[PDB]
Amino acid sequence: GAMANHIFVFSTQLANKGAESVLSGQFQTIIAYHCTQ
Amino acid sequence: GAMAIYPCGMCHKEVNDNDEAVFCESGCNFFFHRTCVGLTEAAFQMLNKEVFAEWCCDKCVS
Ligand SMILES: [Zn+2]
Ligand SMILES: [Zn+2]
Repeated sequence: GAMANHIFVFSTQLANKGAESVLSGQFQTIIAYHCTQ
Repeated sequence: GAMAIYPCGMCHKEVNDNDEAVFCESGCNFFFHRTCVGLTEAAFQMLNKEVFAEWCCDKCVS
């Protein structure tokens, strides 16, 4: 589906948490994680 | 072009073609060693792999 942007900006902290989320199975991509805050 | 060395924004040492590195696209225009900024190996792989994703240094965030 549709997305609010074509660039999602990650700080180191945010990228690290997002990657944890994906390895957990909670999300499929760090982009999905980003969209929920 | 001109022959140059691109220093890490953290440690100020050379970032070369076999370093694992990121680039701040939000303003400072510095390359950084992945290690110097605290990026996990997994976060680095996922940023690089996701075409919609972009990294930012701590100074440029605000
Ligand atoms: Zn460095
Ligand atoms: Zn920066």
